[PDB]
Amino acid sequence: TTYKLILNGKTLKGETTTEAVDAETAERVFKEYAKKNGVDGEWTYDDATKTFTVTE
Repeated sequence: TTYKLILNGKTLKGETTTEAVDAETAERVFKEYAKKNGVDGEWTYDDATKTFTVTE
């Protein structure tokens, strides 16, 4: 399933997607990506849109 990650902030702004079996797996990938790019913020997940939104 395709999951999306919306990054909103002063550190990095953008959107990336990942293919995973579930949201748990997708979240793992996205957390690794956010950390690698120096992003922290508050995370929200919306199941209806399979989207994670991170505010820095």
